[PDB]
Amino acid sequence: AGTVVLDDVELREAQRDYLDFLDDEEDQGIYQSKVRELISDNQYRLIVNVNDLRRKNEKRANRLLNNAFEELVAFQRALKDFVASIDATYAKQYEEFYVGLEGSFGSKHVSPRTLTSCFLSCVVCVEGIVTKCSLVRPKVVRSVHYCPATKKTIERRYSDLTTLVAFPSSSVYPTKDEENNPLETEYGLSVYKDHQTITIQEMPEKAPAGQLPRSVDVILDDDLVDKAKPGDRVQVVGTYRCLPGKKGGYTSGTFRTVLIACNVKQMSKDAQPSFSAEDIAKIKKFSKTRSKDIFDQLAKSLAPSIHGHDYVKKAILCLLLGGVERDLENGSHIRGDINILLIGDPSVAKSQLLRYVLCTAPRAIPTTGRGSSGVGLTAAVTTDQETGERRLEAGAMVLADRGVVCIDEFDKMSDMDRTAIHEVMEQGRVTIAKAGIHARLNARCSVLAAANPVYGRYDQYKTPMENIGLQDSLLSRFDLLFIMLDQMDPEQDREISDHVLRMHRYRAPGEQDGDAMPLGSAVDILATDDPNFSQIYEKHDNLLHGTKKKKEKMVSAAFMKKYIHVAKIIKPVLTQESATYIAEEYSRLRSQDSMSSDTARTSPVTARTLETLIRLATAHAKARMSKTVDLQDAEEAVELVQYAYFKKVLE
Amino acid sequence: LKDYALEKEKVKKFLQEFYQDDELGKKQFKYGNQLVRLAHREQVALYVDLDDVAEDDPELVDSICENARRYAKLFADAVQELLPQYKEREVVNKDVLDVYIEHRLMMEQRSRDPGMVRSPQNQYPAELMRRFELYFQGPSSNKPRVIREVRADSVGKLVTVRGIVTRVSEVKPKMVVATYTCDQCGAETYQPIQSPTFMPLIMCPSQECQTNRSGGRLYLQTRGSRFIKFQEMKMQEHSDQVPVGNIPRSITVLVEGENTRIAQPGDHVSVTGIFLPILRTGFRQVVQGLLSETYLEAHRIVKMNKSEDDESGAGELTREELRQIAEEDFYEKLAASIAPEIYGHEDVKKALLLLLVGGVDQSPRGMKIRGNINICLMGDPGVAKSQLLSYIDRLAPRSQYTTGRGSSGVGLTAAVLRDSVSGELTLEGGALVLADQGVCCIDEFDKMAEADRTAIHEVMEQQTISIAKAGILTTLNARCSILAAANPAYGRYNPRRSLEQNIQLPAALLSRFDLLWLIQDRPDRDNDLRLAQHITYVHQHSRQPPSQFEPLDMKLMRRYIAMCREKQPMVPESLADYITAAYVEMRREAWASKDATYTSARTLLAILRLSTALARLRMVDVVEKEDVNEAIRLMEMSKDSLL
DNA sequence: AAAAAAAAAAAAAAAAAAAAAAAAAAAAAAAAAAAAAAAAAAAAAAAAA
DNA sequence: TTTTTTTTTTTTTTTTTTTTTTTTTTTTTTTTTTTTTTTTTTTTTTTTT
Ligand SMILES: Nc1ncnc2c1ncn2[C@@H]1O[C@H](COP(=O)(O)OP(=O)(O)OP(=O)(O)O)[C@@H](O)[C@H]1O
Ligand SMILES: Nc1ncnc2c1ncn2[C@@H]1O[C@H](COP(=O)(O)OP(=O)(O)OP(=O)(O)O)[C@@H](O)[C@H]1O
Ligand SMILES: [Mg+2]
Ligand SMILES: [Mg+2]
Ligand SMILES: [Zn+2]
Repeated sequence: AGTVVLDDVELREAQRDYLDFLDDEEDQGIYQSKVRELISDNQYRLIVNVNDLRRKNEKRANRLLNNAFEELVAFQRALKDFVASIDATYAKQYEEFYVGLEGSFGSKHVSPRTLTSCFLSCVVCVEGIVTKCSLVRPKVVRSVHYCPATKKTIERRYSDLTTLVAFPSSSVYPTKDEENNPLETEYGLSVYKDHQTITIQEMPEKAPAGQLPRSVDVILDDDLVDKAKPGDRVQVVGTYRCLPGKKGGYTSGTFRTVLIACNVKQMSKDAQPSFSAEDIAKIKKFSKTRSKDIFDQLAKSLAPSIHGHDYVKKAILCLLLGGVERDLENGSHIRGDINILLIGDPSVAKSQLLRYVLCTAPRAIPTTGRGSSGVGLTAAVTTDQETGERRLEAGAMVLADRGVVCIDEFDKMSDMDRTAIHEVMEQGRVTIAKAGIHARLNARCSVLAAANPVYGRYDQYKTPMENIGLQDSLLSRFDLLFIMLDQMDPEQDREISDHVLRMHRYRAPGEQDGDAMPLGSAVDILATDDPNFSQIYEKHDNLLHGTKKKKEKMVSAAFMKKYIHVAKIIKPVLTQESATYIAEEYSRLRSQDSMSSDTARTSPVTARTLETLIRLATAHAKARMSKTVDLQDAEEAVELVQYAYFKKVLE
Repeated sequence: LKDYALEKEKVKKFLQEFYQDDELGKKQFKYGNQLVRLAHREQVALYVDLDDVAEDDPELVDSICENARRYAKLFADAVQELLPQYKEREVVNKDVLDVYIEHRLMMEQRSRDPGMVRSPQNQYPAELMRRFELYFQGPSSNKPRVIREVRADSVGKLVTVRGIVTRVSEVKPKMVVATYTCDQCGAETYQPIQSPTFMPLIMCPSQECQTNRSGGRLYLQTRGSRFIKFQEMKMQEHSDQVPVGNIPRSITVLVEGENTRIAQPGDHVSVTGIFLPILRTGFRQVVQGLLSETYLEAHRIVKMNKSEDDESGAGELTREELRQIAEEDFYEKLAASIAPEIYGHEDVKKALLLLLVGGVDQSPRGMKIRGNINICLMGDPGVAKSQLLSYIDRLAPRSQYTTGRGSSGVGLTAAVLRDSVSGELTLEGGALVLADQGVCCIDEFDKMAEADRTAIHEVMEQQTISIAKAGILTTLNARCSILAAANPAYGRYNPRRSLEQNIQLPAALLSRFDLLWLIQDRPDRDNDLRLAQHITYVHQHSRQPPSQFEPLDMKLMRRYIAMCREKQPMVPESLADYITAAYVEMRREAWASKDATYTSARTLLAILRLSTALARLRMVDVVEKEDVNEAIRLMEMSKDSLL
């Protein structure tokens, strides 16, 4: 039976509502702009915030979240109409324009555990971690055939009956003419869309402790396919649906369910920030107005809750900004990443600096001394066990590519692990091979490590070599080494205890009202949106209980994030005055007679020390947004290296 | 949409009257000559450069690159129709398949009945009687694609990708047309094979067995059938074209015919071919729809950028390269061109060039002495050991780079792994096998597993790998020269301890190395300032500071080294006493001192193969005394840092 | 001219074969998946001056 | 920091069950339609005094 719907009142109302929501030109044209923008950069999926739809038309919003395919096909018809109105040529260039969904899903925000059968055919938001991706396969959507006998060319379309009943006539691939003349397929004239299945598991830190994990199968269709890789924490929005079984004759009543993605997104910490023109204006104002002391303003504003360690904070800012990688014509490579090691007495807030960089930096990976063991730290090679083939698995330092590995308790890490990270800490790559596969994975990361000295506490009366239990090969590739020392000076105690007690009295405005306790318990998280994939920004923090009062402000965390993102892209070029100063500075550093007696070397001075002078000067110039590495930048680099590389041995 | 008779006339016209001045400026018909050559069965592969097609019909090149399988068939049709009129003699029947083609053609003529219209099935399939095979060379106006980004939108299109070959099956016969004979009739039955599997036919369809309504069971046979050399490889994304947090993606390349036996695992290649699907029917498919696997049907496979090929057969070059090779400072110029961004280490670079060139292998009365030079850079932290090793890896034609323990165990040796074409257990080599006749750069040699150090013993001297474990019982074949990098015993040379107590290598392994170089960096104002100026210039301009001689491009270095490689020189008798005296003197001073490494007959053999390499760099056929002098001098400079 | 006849000749009903149409219609076997457990090689951390 | 036993732990498989999928498959009645009879109701050529 083949009928057509002459009049579907519901479809008419739905399409009219969706086109009305999209036209948007009277209401500050946000989706008008979004559609012109997807036309511009040659996409065909429009990501629609359901909060905007809920504002403009709440009845559509409920219908769409609750009847996902009917409403989504209506909304994609409306979107194709809108694109054709804006541009008919682009609209005809694509057969289908898809709508992805975004925003706040009230009870439709689930995990693979709470995604139950009361959600079939509803739009849901599921968060989890990718356990297995499949290969990206093409699925034929339109097959073209040529008969050499009769010179005829035919074409046969295949509808997406992934979650609908498929009758066997729907999937017959034509091989013969009606006269039983052999057909031959035109592969370049046929249309294939690519297809991928992933499995999303409940995140290990969100699942109930001690229970086995729950997963959901997810279907990804064209332009959504390579969006996730195993081990990614993603958010998938799609329709939850029951897959058809194979034509049987007996059914057990059981259906495989699946999520048909309409949008996939990563952790929003690692995404390109949105930059309003006012933000770029503010950044330019900041950089131009304060240029000499902008670096110190950013540095002392780094971890405000940590008092002191101003040189450590300058170095950590340099790590957050980085040098510039050299890519020579013959393929030779020089790293622009800064590696920092903190060795110190117990409880001097070095685990806190590691954690701050974890919170702030994009693509920061945590690890502890024995939580990662070789293969878990760099890559791994396993066998697929279902295809028999070698498979590469990214470890911590590959996942931290263009990011930071924050290794804590670095000293308690085994010796083989540190040997393993030697090659990453200098070449920014992991060379891995079993016999069937060999690879050279990119791990362009900066390492921020915290260690404790031998004997637990630093001994003021012993050489830093005898007190840091690491060898010159490992130390030398840590381009800044800071001995964070617990001196029990009473005025220093005044300062620190005041700051600490002042941080233990602050209540967050509004949220806290006098006696509140923060915790929520395993439901309150899914009650509201995740602040990990969620979508006016000042420059300085207003005065508060964090600081008493003075004539020097505190850069806002959000503004600092935007500023550092902008400045990290800069590639300041070393000038000749800087080059001469750095060269002579390094030559002076190497010669020990310049440095006093009773002063030992924390780490050796090698050509790596020269490279790090260059890297630190470049990062400083990035902070000023200079585009040139001037003499002030070189001086700041040299003074940081001078502070770090020498320690006074007492007696 | 378009008419393929007209397209066939277009491609015929291209093949017949395209000309170029390639033959020394003489105007040749580029493809008519090849039609002659493969009409006389002196050639199998016809590589149709699409740049040539684009000179006079870019719309045709667009059509080709958009369907690319219709047009491969069209080009094969057109050349098959053009061959009879390019045949100027009678083929000598060099093959056994040729006899079958000739007998089939002669029988068809014999029972011709030219005016009688025979059934469409009563004919020879085209593929059964071709003997040639036609391939495209992608237009250069097509920018190469990245393996990750070759997706469903490019199915059926001609694309060019480049990556490392990770895995190649063995060449094995793929059935193209299955031939059957009957037990009743005397006709042959042909079954062209397109799928990865086929059901063999049972009953014959010939005219006689239909007239007689006889049983007519047919029998599949290899003798009349058409096979093609088939080979499946896996190719992998290059490192500098992978997204940030990702691992490289593979693609299956199906290589058949004359493109087989080009790529070996470890090769950097550029593959031109059609991205094509394999129906993937059969599974308990979760999803309804015609899902399929993908592969690149290889048309042109080109090794490149470290494993460049054609230059080897193109040793003839400009008069320039004649004049530089003739020059006396050629050895110094080649040594200086090794990693020009690294400052200093002039003698280290000379030794590295010797390792690249290598000595001559001897095979006297069944007792093999290998000409490989093995070098260990035993150095302080941050003296550019890893940079030199990484450079040598990027330079040498068959080079694998290995750091501490990512490539340990079977990552150096072989392993047995399942295949797919036959489903049995194939043996896959690791770094020492992937570098079988090249260099294996072992970084962090001192932090290497003891099992791997033992394997390196047996590789370095016997140039094999003996495995007698459970799944594997083989002697692999590992003719590589080992370039090792290590730190002294405690990460830095300690002058208060003895030389071997710093090296921390046993005498046996220390003797495995023809040149073991100590690299200490004592500070000093002048040299540190010069090193800093070099390094800061490299940072400033992404190049080394200019010097008197421009360093050779890595292509020229490869060509010069390769041209040196086939220059086996002989040690003359007139040098026997000089070499023996040098060895004896070296041997005596080894135990006269109290700070000397183990010395043995291997020290003589090191002198001898180093001097052979030096003679080879001068393109001479006998070793002179200056080569032995340079070998001696490099052997002292290896430990000069101790002073 | 009408009066018996004595046929057509139309209808209803029957037969009466054809020749086409219509109507009935689960259980047995297999394979794949996912899970286990087991021989082997391989990679860790306790031993001592 | 050279040697050395538990420990896994990734890889080979094998089992192995449970579940979903796969594979197999004419005969027999009924009915309409056509072409025949057959009793009965006319009706159209026969003749007389
Ligand atoms: N200078 C400081 N400013 C603010 N807080 C501090 C400071 N020093 C220590 N603290 C407090 O001490 C507590 C412990 O700090 P943390 O855990 O970072 O110590 P640590 O240096 O990592 O110790 P260990 O080396 O033993 O791991 C933190 O809560 C931190 O707030
Ligand atoms: N002589 C030199 N010329 C140029 N660059 C140098 C030189 N020595 C060191 N460098 C620079 O120092 C950096 C460190 O070099 P590299 O990693 O090769 O040291 P290494 O010898 O491997 O040390 P280790 O023994 O610790 O592995 C490189 O980026 C290199 O460019
Ligand atoms: Mg801590
Ligand atoms: Mg190194
Ligand atoms: Zn027959």
